[PDB]
Amino acid sequence: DIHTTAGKLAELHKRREESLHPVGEDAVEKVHAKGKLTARERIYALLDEDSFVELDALAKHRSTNFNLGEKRPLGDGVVTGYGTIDGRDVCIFSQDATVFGGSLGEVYGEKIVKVQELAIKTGRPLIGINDGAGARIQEGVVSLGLYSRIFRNNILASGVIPQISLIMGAAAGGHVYSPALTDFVIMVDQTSQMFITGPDVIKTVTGEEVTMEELGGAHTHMAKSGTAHYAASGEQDAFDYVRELLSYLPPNNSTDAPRYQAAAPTGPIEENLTDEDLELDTLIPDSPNQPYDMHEVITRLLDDEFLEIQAGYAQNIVVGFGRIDGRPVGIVANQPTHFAGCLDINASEKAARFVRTCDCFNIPIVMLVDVPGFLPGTDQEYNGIIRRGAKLLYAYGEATVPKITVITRKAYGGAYCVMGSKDMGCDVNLAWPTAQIAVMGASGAVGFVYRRLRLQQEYEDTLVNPYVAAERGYVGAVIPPSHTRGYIGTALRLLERKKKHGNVPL
Amino acid sequence: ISLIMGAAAGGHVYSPALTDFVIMVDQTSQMFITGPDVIKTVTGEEVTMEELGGAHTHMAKSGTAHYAASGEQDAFDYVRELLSYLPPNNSTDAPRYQAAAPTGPIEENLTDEDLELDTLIPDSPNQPYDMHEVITRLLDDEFLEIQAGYAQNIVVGFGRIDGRPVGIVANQPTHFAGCLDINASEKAARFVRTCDCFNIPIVMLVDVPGFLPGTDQEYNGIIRRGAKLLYAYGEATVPKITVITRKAYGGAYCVMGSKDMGCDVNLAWPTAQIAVMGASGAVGFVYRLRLQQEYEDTLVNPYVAAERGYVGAVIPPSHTRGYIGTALRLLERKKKHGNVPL
Amino acid sequence: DIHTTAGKLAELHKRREESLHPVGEDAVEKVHAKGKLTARERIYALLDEDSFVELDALAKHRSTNFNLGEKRPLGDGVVTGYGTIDGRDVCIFSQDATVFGGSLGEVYGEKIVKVQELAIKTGRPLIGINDGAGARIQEGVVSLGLYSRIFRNNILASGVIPQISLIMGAAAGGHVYSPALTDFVIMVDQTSQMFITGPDVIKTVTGEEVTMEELGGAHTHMAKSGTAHYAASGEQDAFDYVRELLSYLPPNNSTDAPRYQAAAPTGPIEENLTDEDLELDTLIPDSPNQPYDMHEVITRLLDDEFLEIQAGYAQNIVVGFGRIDGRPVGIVANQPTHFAGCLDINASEKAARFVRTCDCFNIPIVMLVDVPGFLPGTDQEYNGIIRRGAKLLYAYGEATVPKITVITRKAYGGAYCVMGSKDMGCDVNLAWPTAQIAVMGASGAVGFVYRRLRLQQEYEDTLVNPYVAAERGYVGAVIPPSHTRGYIGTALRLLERKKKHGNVPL
Repeated sequence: DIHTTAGKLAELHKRREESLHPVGEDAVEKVHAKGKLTARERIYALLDEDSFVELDALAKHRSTNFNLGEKRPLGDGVVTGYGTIDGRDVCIFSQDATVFGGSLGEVYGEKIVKVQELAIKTGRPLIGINDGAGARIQEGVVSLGLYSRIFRNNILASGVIPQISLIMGAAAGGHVYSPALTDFVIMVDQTSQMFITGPDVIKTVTGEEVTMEELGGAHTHMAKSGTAHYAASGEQDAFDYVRELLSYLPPNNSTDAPRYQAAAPTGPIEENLTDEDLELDTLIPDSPNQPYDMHEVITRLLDDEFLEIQAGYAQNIVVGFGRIDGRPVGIVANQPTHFAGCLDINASEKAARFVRTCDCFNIPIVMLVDVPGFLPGTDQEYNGIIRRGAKLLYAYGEATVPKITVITRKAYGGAYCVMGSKDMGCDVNLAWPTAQIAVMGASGAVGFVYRRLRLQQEYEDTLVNPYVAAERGYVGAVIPPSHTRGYIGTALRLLERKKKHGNVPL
Repeated sequence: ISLIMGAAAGGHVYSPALTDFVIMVDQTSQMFITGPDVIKTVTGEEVTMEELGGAHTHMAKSGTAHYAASGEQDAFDYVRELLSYLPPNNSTDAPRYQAAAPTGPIEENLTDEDLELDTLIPDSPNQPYDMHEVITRLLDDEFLEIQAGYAQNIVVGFGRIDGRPVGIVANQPTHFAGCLDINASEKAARFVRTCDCFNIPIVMLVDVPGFLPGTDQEYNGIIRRGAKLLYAYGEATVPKITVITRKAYGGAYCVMGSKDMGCDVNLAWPTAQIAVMGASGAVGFVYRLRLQQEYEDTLVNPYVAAERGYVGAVIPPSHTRGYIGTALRLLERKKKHGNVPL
Repeated sequence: DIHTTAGKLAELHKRREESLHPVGEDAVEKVHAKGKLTARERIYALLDEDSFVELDALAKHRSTNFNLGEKRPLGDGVVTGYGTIDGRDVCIFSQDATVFGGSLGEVYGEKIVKVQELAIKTGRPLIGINDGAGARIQEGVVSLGLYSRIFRNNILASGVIPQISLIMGAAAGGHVYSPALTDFVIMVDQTSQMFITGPDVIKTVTGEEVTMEELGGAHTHMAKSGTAHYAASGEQDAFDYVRELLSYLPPNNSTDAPRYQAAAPTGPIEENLTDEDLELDTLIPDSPNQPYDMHEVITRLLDDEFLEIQAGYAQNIVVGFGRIDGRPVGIVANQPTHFAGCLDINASEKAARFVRTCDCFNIPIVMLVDVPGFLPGTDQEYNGIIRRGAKLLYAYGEATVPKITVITRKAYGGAYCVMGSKDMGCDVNLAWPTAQIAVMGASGAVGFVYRRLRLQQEYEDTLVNPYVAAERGYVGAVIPPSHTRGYIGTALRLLERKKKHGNVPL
């Protein structure tokens, strides 16, 4: 009986039950038959058990354009609310591609806005789960106004609260820009795509024939475009990566990144070397041009795992999160097995946005350095190495988080400058006995300086070493490789309490 | 400001890149990290210094040079002209020349040049026109164009309106039909952030069908790099005035100074066509040359956006100069850092 | 041809023309037949000639509820934009009672929100011209949301930019709270009303029979409710008063009130006494308790006119604007011709809000004091004199603008404290030879002090004077009445470059 208190309560229970399958129970069965989670099940999976509080569950669109009034799904195509991840509050939306293809309309947009505003207001991370076709064309330009509002909120929140975008279906059209504006883009391999304009319009306009996967899949946005930070092997893998990612980060820019329990001092660094530490002493090959795996250094410095960022992009540089002595750090490391660890356009941009992200969110930058120069090439100049390589300078000079650099081997020319040089504002500078720090390698310098294999040999035995930079104070300590972990740990402890905006090259 | 006046080789070229404006001398100056000799030995590519790092390379290919001078004196001239628009620092008003007197209603103050705007837009929505024809008629005197030989589907530069320095961001129908692409987005993004750093109002003139469709655009980073223009604009706090002269479709509408991106005053000509997408593409989803004609005559216009308040006024084109000067006076006294896409 | 540029331009001219009479030419004729101006004619009348720039002229409502979609007037019932008043920029809205009775809907509320945000962002005054029945029932709760957004913007702008409300027809329902939140309410005598609930509902609910004019006319809100600041003698007079009012005020709280040319002096104060100044020497009656009108002092201090606020309310105190030596000042003056200048609840609230407005808008406060105490009476207690009288204390103790006080005659007890005492934070304190400053009058005091006509006289003659206060430094100068103008002029020049929020009693 609708006119009684009990009847009103029972009627709410009915609307709620309907909101869980807003376009029919069969639409949910069809999602599950693909092996996929629903918009809201994605949220339950990511969030802590029983932590989700839903907002605007019973929302409905208000358009009457083109018979849209005949179908008004509860929720209007997106699920929004708040909850916890490992006990810490977050805000979240998840788009429902079963409702108008996950196309954004006005009310759907308003729901995302409320949650963006809630995250900004509370100083808490914002997780967006993206899966939708674009703007609900029937609604008209109002859809574009909500895109604008969302983009503007991503910009306002940028570097203030962590913003993570999960791409879990095809994400087409205007709103792919919101992911681009967030800090981390996590795609799911084969099951997610991101593109402005689809293959149909591309074919009609350019004659190019391309699949959605080829056009905007996880592999394309990982390896080619430099846009995806992670290409998950499945949806659960993606949620696992995001939870790991959040565990390194503070809730906002005005809060310390969370630390685990530090270890007690056991005496001098000399006397606290593990077998794994001692392995570093013999890691660098005798031959000064022989490749070695930089991850071998990384894994030996970190307490446990390395959460790598853009692992399938720009393999000449390794970037990611780990902990040293319970403290979150951002690693930036040249990889000698790719272009001999030379920098290039792509490695520069990858590393630069990473450095700025760590800086926003109070994460110390540890550089591991073995850099012969910049990758030579005509396309490098044409494609903007000067303008784009400059972004890494910019990101590093700007950073005020603790900065610690270890030169393991080469550091030559302007690349030495870029990779955590003292005079770019690095706080503590370290070098291995194998460090070679010079304007130019002996090999190319002798042609200028004595204008052959003996002059070379002279210069490199005399000047391509750690000690010239050490006597300038550009390195504060030339150290046994095994002492690296203990040094960084003491330096991180020491450093633990260190314009409208600039004009970074774009 | 960086003047490149001979061959600049090596790591110090990064200094120019970090500066706001790079002025090169054509034929007579180059910039490169690594010379042709190292390139040849490492890649086998053969290239002259001019090809590798000349003004034309850094203008047209790399998006690095803001001006390519005809000679040394021409370089100096440009740098002085550029400085005339700018304050000494971010704490100071950009300098102004005397504003004019008011002389009554807008209609009674229309010059012959103003009225020329009324007939400028072609009847065919597909026929291009040079957007410099609009810019020139809005400005007091000259236009100092920035990166004129780069990403020519967008035009960016400095002028004065009623004695006030302004930064023009305008789509160019004459190249790519005015579509945004990666290079145009980056050119205009950095320009917008430069204007905002140095207290220069941003005036957008909008005729944008969309983004340049294509495979290479996706692969080379249109989403990540196109987003820089949103970020630049959304971050700006200087006066923002946008005039849609014609097309404004889809996400490119959002990008080109949309109200909800924080534009202060939004205007449109009677030829503005503000829609999610063009009639032809829309009818396929929404519902055929009859369907299309009705969609365009019903919805592809300034008025639906006018009714949402996304445009504040649909105006005779001739009235544009007057509205802008008035809005500029109205608006004249309006984190560690963010994490723009790089 | 609507497919041509020329045809598109012609169609715009056509839409514009229709917007000037959005519900037909006949409706305009009916307005004029009453002698009233339209919404937009009120704007053209107020603003400088040819200065108006209209916004959202062609807006239409987007509601389909209850056959609403059949009537979509251009402009949605409100005229909004910006222009100038005396060459300075203002923002403005003007409600159209011919369009849905001037009732607010979503789009109408949107247009008002746009000019509020524009005023706040530009740091320019906001003028609202109010004439209408309040929320469109047909649109539903969305109209109430827009009300809320408008009220909230009024609060946000409060004390930041001058907000003036012109009430120019019958304003009924929720929205009359917006004028209340603004700084000044100007009503038109006979021809404007405001009330929350109309006479019809009041009769059905309470049985009281009342006219709209009796309920909420300009005179009612002037004399009884304390809500109207000016009761204008017609629309044009209301416009004239607002222009004058704005001439005293800066554009926002960050800007000095605008000044006219200061005079130069002809030597000392004593040597620049006009005949008008000298009249002040003989103005105070010989008989201690004989009334004199305080306007006789005010008009002789001021350069030209006195713009009086709430002239017909709480006439025991006089407040308003004038200029001294080209400088805007806010006068707060006891009126000896009403209650002998005694403070009461209504006078306290009138002066308190005026003081806080002056302080928001950088206007020096000049007090002219002749106050025997507080109006005695049981209803003064029952209706809140302790709570409401305190507000004048709060306002004054909070003020940081230049404060100058002149005691012309009486200042007794707690009312002495209230009326700009030294120890309440007054900057410069002056008194006339006729000042009587004491805990209480001689006649009440003798009862206590000597616990008889001889004792009074001894007490009066010894203690009831300017000098005991002058010796404690409570008055800085006892001065000839004629010197007052010269003294306030020098003090204003000397003083010209002089919590979340508090908890004022409400």
